[PDB]
Amino acid sequence: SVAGRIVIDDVQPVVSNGRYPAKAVVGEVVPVAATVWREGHDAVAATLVVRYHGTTYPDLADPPQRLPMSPGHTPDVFHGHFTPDRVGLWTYRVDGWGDPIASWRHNVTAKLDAGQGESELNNDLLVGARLLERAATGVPRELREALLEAAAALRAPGDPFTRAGAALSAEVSDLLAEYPLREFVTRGEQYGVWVDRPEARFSSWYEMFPRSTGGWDAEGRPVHGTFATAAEALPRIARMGFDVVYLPPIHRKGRNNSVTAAPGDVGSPWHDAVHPQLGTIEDFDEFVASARDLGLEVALDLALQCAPDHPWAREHPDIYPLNFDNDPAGIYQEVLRVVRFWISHGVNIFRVDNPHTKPPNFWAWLIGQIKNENPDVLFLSEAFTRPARLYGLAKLGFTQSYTYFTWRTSKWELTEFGQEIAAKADIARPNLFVNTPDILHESLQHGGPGMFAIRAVLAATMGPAWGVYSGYELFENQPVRPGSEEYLNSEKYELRPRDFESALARGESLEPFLTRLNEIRRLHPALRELRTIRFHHVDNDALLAYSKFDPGTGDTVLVVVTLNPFGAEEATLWLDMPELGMEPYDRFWVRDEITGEEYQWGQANYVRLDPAKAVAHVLNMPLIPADKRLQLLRRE
Amino acid sequence: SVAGRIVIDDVQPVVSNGRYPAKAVVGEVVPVAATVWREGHDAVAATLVVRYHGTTYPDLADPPPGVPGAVKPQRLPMSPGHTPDVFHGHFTPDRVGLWTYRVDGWGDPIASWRHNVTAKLSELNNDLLVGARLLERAATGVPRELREALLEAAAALRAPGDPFTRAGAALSAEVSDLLAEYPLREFVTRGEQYGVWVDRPEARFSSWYEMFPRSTGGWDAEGRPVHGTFATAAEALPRIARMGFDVVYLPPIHPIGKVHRKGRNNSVTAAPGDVGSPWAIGSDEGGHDAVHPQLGTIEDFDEFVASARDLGLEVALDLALQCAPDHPWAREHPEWFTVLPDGSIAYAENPPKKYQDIYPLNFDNDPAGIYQEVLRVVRFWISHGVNIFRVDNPHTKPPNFWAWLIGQIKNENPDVLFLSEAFTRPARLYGLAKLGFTQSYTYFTWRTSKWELTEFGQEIAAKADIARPNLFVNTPDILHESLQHGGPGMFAIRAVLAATMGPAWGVYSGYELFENQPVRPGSEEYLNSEKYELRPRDFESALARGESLEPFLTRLNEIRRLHPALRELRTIRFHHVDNDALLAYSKFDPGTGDTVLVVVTLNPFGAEEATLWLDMPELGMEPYDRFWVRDEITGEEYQWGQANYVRLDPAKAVAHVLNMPLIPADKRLQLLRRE
Ligand SMILES: OC[C@H]1O[C@H](O[C@H]2[C@H](O)[C@@H](O)[C@@H](O)O[C@@H]2CO)[C@H](O)[C@@H](O)[C@@H]1O
Repeated sequence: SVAGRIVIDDVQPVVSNGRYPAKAVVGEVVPVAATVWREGHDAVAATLVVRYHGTTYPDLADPPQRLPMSPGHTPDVFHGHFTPDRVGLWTYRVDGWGDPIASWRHNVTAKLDAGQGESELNNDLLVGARLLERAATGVPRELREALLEAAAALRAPGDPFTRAGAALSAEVSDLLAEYPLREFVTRGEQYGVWVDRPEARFSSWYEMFPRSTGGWDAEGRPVHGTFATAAEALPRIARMGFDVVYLPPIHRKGRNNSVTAAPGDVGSPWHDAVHPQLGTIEDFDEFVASARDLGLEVALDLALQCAPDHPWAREHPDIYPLNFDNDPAGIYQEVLRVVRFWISHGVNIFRVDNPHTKPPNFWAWLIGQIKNENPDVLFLSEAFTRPARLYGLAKLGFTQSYTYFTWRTSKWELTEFGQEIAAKADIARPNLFVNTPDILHESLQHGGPGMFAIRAVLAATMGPAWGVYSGYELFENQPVRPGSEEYLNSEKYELRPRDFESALARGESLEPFLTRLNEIRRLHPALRELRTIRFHHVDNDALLAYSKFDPGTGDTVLVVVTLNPFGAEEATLWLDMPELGMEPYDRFWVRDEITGEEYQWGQANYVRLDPAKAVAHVLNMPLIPADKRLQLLRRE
Repeated sequence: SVAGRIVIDDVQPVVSNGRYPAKAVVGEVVPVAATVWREGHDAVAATLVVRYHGTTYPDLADPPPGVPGAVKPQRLPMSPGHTPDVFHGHFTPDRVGLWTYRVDGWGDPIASWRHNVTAKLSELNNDLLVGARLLERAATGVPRELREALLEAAAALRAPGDPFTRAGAALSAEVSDLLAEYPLREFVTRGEQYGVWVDRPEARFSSWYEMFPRSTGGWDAEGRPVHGTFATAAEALPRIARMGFDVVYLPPIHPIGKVHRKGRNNSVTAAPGDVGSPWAIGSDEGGHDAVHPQLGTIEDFDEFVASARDLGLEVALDLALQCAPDHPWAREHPEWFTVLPDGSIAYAENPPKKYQDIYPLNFDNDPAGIYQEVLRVVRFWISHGVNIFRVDNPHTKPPNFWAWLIGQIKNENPDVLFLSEAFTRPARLYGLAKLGFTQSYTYFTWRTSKWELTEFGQEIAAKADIARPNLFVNTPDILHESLQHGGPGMFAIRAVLAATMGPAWGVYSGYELFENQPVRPGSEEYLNSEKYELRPRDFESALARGESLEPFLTRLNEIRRLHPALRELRTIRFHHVDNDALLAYSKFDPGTGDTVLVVVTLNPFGAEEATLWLDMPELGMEPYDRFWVRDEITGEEYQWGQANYVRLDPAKAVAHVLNMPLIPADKRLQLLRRE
């Protein structure tokens, strides 16, 4: 936000006055917006100055393209955009300037229309000549003639419409777009945007315990799985459309959180070594390779705690939390070594467990030290903490963040949530996990199969990043103690194998539905975007309705979802017609990616959802028109 | 907003990321707020660092090349609020100039330990020594008197003698208080330094009266008006003083141009002997540093200013930067004008307003030149005792110009104040305010509905850090259709709205006389405007006959003077009242705790009753509390609760200005709070 002959103000995207960069992915249309003004009726304009700086990640805590900007409905507010083409730091700046030809074009096309004579139009014409002559200076010598001829024409004697003809022409208009006469160019402030690989914003996660991939012996007793049986587990997870496979720690406490373990109990998985029963570093290397061949990524948990008997407890003075204060340099250097080790082992995704319990400046340093060395490493923060810290950690450079989504159950909670996630889109990318081996929500506990499908739609559509724990597809809703948020017989304390193949064959698996959800996502680029979520009024406290669009392709999707998993719910859906790139009186066609149903729709549309037939409607909304798709993206 | 071992974020008051300072006046309690956090359950705290830099006004915008011109750090505590991780502070600047606040964030180890050593509800525990270790450290930060408290406390928990209750000293009140004044601060993260330009109180709180000196002349025995002087104008002042207005604003007192002189009722050609527009500054007699010959001399004016000072009034001159075709600059410096190809100076305009009698100045051709001359002119009147300027459509002149001029003036003399008459888009309006314009003219004149006024009042309180408004009930160019049809009731309604809502309010003469005559039907311009003819008024007669708002405007000013609440802007809270043509709002002083509540009808014809719903904790109370009130309009007392029945007869009185129960000290500051 600057002040000169031209004033530039309230520029976006600015993050905490500029202490941190904005978040983006390669291919994302980043909308920019600034308040630009000057004196009098005189014309003003703005240029968006975008520059790439490479893959140099900045340390966030103490331990050239010239693109045009168009004005909008909101006076004195100009809007711009850009689509970064590679991972790295890009910087936008807003150049403000007076537009004398724009002014002249208007103030003279007015008089010459409509319909004044050569006498009263003589002066403005001769000034227009002075401008084209001035503008010509900015045009390379080989392209000038057009302008000079045009200028000499206005000063030649005759009829206003004939004189102004050349200056008003297309040839000139185009040429002036490429080389404009920009007066009093005021340079705005430089602002950063860290651009990440698309998997940072759009990715479907599947959490799986490798030890539970074991199966059973002919007797019925479970087998402790290896990286090999886990590698065998992968193709259905691949076939379900998940692209990230998150494993809990691969490095006492007994069955169902009991303080003393019975001999032969598995123990809780929660630093540069693999579990002997799982395999070797070589076995894991093979596991990672197997995942890559299926087009899957591996995500490891980076939990920074020690069991009382850890090598660090003895060497560098059921869990011990680490102390970052006594020997900062020491711990800082070892964590970095550990993380680098797995990066070297083909792991480019880390799920940082409870970051809010560890120093903010630590994360910043670690996130930075890694990202400079290799910018493709991504970090997800499992911070279920106050919003200050949650978003605070995201600003620090955490790629994605775990959200309040599981406790957002009501229509109103969900709208407030969806709206908030779209608002904080520049500072945080959310990961909506339907639940975790730590979180079994009371809604799912009583709602049954319908509930599981409802939540999966909500997460998969609303969240560009969504996740499922192993077993969600088998409707795992049995809670340990009544009212507890923990699972009965948690996979964390025992070998929990599952015959998914059987469930599917019997028809007791959400496995096919989760696939459709991922197919829909893959097909619809609108489900990738976050900022474009808009809610639409559906009159029924049990139904929820929201849209989304891709500013690049114009793809539009509308979701209509029941929150009652037992009985059917009907209502009238009222569409914000221009929001979807239309007029209120317009009528269009829609395809339901769920049922395959096709219908003519208007502003007001009757809707009915039977949780026996399908919990939601994922409509294929008419493609947003090019000119309307940037207007719709707009900030102010 | 910073990042370190402690994170400081979403700090307020920040203006355009810090490009411009926040607005304040001496005695104003400035609330500060920040989001401060750290890791885990460990204790965090914040310190507000206030530093004075003197009366050095900063240049806020990049000026053109060639254009020349010319302590004891407070550490104040920040308490947390209802909103987690948000700390709140405040400060009252005692001396006019630049002030800078910073938010220091830090870990509180004793706070942590205090909590962690409870635990007491037991043994074995010899962290009762890490506590001793802390108090011993903390003691270093305490002056060698009152450090004893801490040493005794530490030595106590270091003593083996008896239970873990030897730590009672460390946990004590005496210690807790002492540690508030001199805390043990870990990992002190210094936040961003943010400016606040503190002005003299007349910048925020002042009542203006606009008067044309030429119109103070009176009539001859034949009925024809007489052209007034600075002497007759000096005579018209005491009633303006008696009405409680402290600022007397005069339109240009400069020789009006003879060339292209506009005649009666905006007629393009003037009849012989027509007065002409005061805003067409400059004839053969003089320019912008000269007085109108018919008004008097520089000496006459000096006497006029002195007369105003003796009545406790201060003069506000109009700073209009245009020239009549016959101005001294038009002959001497045609490089300050936009000479068209045909060799003529461009005629002045402001869509839909055309000004055939003026030439607008050109700031681009010779920037250094014009910049230096405007300064000279403004300095001239400052030297003549004028410390207030009512700037004419500043939005028509360069932004960087204003910034440079306001700066160049305030460095030399920080007491000079500038009011922007910018009726333009909000971007530019507030934009100019951020640039350093002391007060701004508002959309107030067209905010008629209950909705419009609540949306307005709320907006003015929101933009309070970047702009101080001046609510003028009417101007010699603004005669609103509300006033044209509403009759005397309307006049009173608007005056209440302006005087209460706006810490700065204004009245243009003839208003106390209910002048509703508009030139053309539906036009906002006055029939027979004072700008083109000598419009004298016998105020004394009207008062006597019974057609003067003169006594009511005085009560409004008395009320204002008595109530420090009607000075503060940010504290405007609207209270729900069922009638849609009735409005209710509060205001409080964060220093004195004074509370005022206004209940005003917008229907000037018939009476309006309704049930008033109070946001009880906002008046520093609980919902089932029941208090007493004293109307400043009626004088008497009434029993009021959370819900109160109200009735307003515009025949009896258009509004109720209640003297609400004084807000309790501890509650005062929570009602001020930002987040
Ligand atoms: O040429 C002088 C010009 O003066 C008046 O215009 C004033 C306006 O009335 C005031 O409100 C002031 O703040 O701005 C204008 C300055 O030009 C007359 O209205 C106008 O006809 C006349 O030409």
